[PDB]
Amino acid sequence: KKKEVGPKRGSLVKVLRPESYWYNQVGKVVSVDQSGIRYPVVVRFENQNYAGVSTNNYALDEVTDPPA
Amino acid sequence: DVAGLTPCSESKAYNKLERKELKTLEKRLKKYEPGSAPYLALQATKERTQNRFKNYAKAGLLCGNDGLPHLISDPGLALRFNHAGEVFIPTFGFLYVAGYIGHVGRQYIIKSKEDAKPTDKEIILDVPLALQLAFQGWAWPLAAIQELRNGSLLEKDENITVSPR
Amino acid sequence: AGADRPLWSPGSQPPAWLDGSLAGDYGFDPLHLSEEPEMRKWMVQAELVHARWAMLGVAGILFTSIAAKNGAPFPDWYDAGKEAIKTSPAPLGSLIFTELLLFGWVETKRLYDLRNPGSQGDGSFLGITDGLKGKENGYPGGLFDPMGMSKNEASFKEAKVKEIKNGRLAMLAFVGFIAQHHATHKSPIDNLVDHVADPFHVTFATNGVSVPHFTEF
Amino acid sequence: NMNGNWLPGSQTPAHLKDLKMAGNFGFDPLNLGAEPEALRWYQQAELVHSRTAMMAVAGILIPGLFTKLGALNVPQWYEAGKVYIEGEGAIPFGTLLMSTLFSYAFVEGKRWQDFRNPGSQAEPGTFFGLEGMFKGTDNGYPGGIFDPLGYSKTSPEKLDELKLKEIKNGRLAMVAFLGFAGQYSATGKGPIDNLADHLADPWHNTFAENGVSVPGLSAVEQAAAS
Amino acid sequence: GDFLVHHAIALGLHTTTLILVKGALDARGSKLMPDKKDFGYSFPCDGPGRGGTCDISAYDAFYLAVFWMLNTI
Amino acid sequence: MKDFTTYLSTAPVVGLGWAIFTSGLLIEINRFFPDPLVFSF
Ligand code: CLA
Ligand code: CLA
Ligand code: CLA
Ligand SMILES: CC(/C=C/C=C(C)/C=C/[C@@]12O[C@]1(C)C[C@@H](O)CC2(C)C)=C\C=C\C=C(C)\C=C\C=C(C)\C=C\[C@@]12O[C@]1(C)C[C@@H](O)CC2(C)C
Ligand SMILES: CC(/C=C/C=C(C)/C=C/[C@@]12O[C@]1(C)C[C@@H](O)CC2(C)C)=C\C=C\C=C(C)\C=C\C=C(C)\C=C\[C@@]12O[C@]1(C)C[C@@H](O)CC2(C)C
Ligand SMILES: CCCCCCCCCCCCO[C@H]1O[C@H](CO)[C@@H](O[C@H]2O[C@H](CO)[C@@H](O)[C@H](O)[C@H]2O)[C@H](O)[C@H]1O
Repeated sequence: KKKEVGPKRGSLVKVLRPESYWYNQVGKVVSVDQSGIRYPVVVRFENQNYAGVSTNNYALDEVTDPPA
Repeated sequence: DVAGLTPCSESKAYNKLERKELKTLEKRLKKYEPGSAPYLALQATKERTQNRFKNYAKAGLLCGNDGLPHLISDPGLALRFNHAGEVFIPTFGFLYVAGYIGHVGRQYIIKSKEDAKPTDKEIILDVPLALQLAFQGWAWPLAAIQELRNGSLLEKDENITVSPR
Repeated sequence: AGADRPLWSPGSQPPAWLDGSLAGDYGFDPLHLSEEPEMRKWMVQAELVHARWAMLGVAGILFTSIAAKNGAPFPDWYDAGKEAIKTSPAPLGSLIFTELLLFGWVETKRLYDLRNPGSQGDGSFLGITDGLKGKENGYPGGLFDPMGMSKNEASFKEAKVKEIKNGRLAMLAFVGFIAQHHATHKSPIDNLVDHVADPFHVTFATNGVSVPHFTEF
Repeated sequence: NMNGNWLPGSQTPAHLKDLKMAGNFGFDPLNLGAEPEALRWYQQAELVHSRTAMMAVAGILIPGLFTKLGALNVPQWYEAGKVYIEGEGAIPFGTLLMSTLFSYAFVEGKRWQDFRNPGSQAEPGTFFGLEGMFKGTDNGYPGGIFDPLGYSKTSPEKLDELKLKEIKNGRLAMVAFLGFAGQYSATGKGPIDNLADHLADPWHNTFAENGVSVPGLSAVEQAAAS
Repeated sequence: GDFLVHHAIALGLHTTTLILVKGALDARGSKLMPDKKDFGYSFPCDGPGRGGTCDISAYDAFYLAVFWMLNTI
Repeated sequence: MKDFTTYLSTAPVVGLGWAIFTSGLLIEINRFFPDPLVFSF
């Protein structure tokens, strides 16, 4: 596949998922799956959720560049 | 004479309360020899009571039907009847100190969020930075309104976590 | 000036931050103060100013007490301030704030020379550049050293050692002054002549203080 | 560069280090003038408060010095308004207050408009044809009929020297007026009387001799004198 | 004293209103429970997961506001 | 020392220091100004 399916690894992304804990929050891209799964973008956050985790999987349409 | 309240100097029940407190202080004082530490402590308490009752008078204080002083609340009414220092000026001073505390805390939060692991700086304080921000907050309202002007005081709602609808 | 130097206790291990370079460095620090270099230089400056004021005050107290014993109408070093302001044209209140006013300049210059070495000698104060420049941390020199015997390194080092030793002796002298004036209510020279008059009896155990007497038997 | 250092050995703030500013001494420990526009507003505020200070201080001192010499018979500054209100041909206090407050409103609205947009008062056909000279030169220095003698039309170095002199005497006037208010509230006498008292008896007449300025000092003096 | 007790009454009204509108506005969703509409109006909790989720329904907010209303009246 | 200094840099120690400073300031103000209620001089 040409280029990559998702964003650049290690780049900041903003989560647009409304039901997620990190809605309108900035995280770091750890890995993007090239197989074609539903949520390939792995995002790690500095602030953990109520469950104590800090990493999650998101699709391509729920991640964008952080506004400045 | 506003709100149907007599001044403390011209009041009647204020004098009754003063005499009652002086009378019970003297009744407690008469049980000790004059050359004793409890006698000196009770004399100091009586002097403090007399000074407090004198200083509450000749200051515009008003009391109604019980001798207990009342505080005029509405500014303008307090300004034109020499009652601004009752609550109008104390809230100004409190607003100054509260804005000092809030601005110092905001500056510490912003300056501590820059470095790696800001929670460590939150739970283990940078004492020189805290003391430097402590002595730099004397002009908190000017700085606060200028950050309001340049927009750094407020955060855009797109960058703020929002609960689902 | 280090390594095999006499310590505060024989057989002790000197601290790592006390290498013997400083004057009076006997390796004495149970509480591990002056570990950081900034705190070390702060402690050196504080010890130097406390020492200088200790020897100044002790010399003044000793001079006044010696003159009082000889016959000059000088009061005791304790409660001297009362008769001082009684005879002073300057009343109290104005005197302490005057002292603070002409002390703040020197203290500000000392503090900002300690924080920024050599920053005072930049011509800011009446166009003084060569002077008011700190040769060492707590040793300014320049205008404070009119005669130049501190140019030699060996002379400067031995003078620093002598100054810090006499300063520590002056701290001990001031503490002794306070203690045996609270114990005897007499002049330090009065205590000295009492000790050299009857050494076997007049001591710290016969003043009724220090060693308490309960049963008297 | 900078004219001088208010505190030698101290770190000059970055916004005031390379700033070519008239009367700058790096005295911003609170970092109020970080923004350039905020610095401009603070500069204009300092200029207006300075002109306030010297106008009031001159009006307090020179008539006061003349009355001390005996040439004039005006009262001191803390009762002059009181006697002027009680004059036989006296305009009422409210009328004077609101009239000269409205006049201030006019000049200060003009100042605000020429600050928020420089040179905006030179809009043609606005003020009786005299609006062409209302264009400001720099921040806080309008010029025109504000400088009819043309003393600012000189070399730039002379202009910076004049600005430095103006702001230095201005700051001296601010602390002078603050001292006037403070030591009238403390002593209860005029500034010339306070100067005469300090000259005649410097030790006995000061701020520390009275308990108003420093509370509790009189108690310490009485304890020492006891 | 009348002014003080009236201000206390205002405190009671404002706090009961705060509880009730926190229950009503966060009834269909919240950061802890986004899918609160799918669980109905009166459900006990979601269990000890995510730190603990007891008294998260709007019914429990009402049941606390009953205490606060009782105190106010 | 720097370990001890970071121990004093912890939140409860600086909180205790602030509480001691504020309590002492308010207590000395109330002692040297007995019973202040009305802001007058
Ligand atoms: C013995 C005196 C005393 C004491 C102990 C208190 C104690 C308290 N006050 Mg009170 N207050 C007092 C006198 C006193 N007050 C007086 C005399 C007045 C004037 C009449 C006020 C007016 C006042 C207000 C308006 C508020 C308080 C608040 C508070 C509480 C928290 C303060 C805070 O968050 O920390 C210090 C402050 C901060 C850490 C953050 C800064 C926030 C401040 C309030 C904003 C100041 C700037 C702001 C822009 C000015 C406009 C205010 C706005 C309401 C219009 C605290 C219980 C606050 C509160 O309870 O909130 C729930 C609050 O909002 N007080
Ligand atoms: C200095 C930091 C700081 C600042 C700027 C604010 C500001 C605010 N808070 Mg928050 N708050 C804080 C700390 C702070 N808070 C802490 C530590 C707590 C836990 C006790 C809270 C708990 C809290 C609640 C529960 C609520 C607020 C609310 C508010 C708002 C009302 C203003 C106010 O005074 O509320 C009053 C604030 C308090 C009574 C909290 C005071 C807590 C301590 C006494 C102050 C801490 C100062 C800090 C240690 C200084 C650090 C300096 C550094 C150099 C060490 C405002 C946005 C209210 C809101 O949402 O309004 C819209 C609200 O409901 N806050
Ligand atoms: C929140 C409600 C509230 C309010 C508004 C008050 C207000 C008051 N009470 Mg009450 N009190 C309260 C709650 C409250 N208290 C509670 C909960 C208790 C039980 C613990 C008490 C118990 C109590 C007693 C037993 C007494 C009071 C007293 C007082 C008065 C204190 C005034 C004072 O100290 O002088 C004013 C003090 C200041 C303005 C402090 C100065 C602080 C400023 C910021 C300056 C800072 C100092 C310094 C210059 C800073 C620079 C230097 C620094 C850098 C080191 C005032 C009328 C006393 C009184 O006189 O009653 C009338 C009194 O006898 N109260
Ligand atoms: C004793 C003293 C300091 C002692 C410090 C000690 C033991 C420290 C020990 C340790 O740190 C070590 C080494 C290492 C650490 O690991 C452990 C500890 C334990 C922490 C200072 C005295 C310091 C003494 C001083 C500075 C004295 C100043 C005197 C003046 C100014 C006199 C002024 C007069 O006013 C009077 C009083 C009365 C008038 O009659 C006359 C005049 C002249 C007017
Ligand atoms: C305009 C003015 C006064 C005007 C007074 C007038 C007209 C009074 C009128 C009368 O008297 C007359 C004429 C004559 C009388 O017959 C009648 C009356 C009615 C009595 C004063 C300004 C006075 C202005 C003053 C004193 C300003 C002071 C500012 C300071 C100290 C700022 C300092 C700092 O901002 C820095 C520089 C840097 C920061 O980092 C730190 C801080 C400390 C914040
Ligand atoms: C923490 C900071 C505290 C304040 C700064 C440090 C203390 C400075 C001294 C504060 C006290 C000075 O004292 C000043 O106020 C006292 C307040 O009752 C008043 O005291 C005076 O009048 C009282 C009656 O009103 C009498 O009971 C007192 O015996 C008399 O000395 C005087 O106005 C003045 O003596």
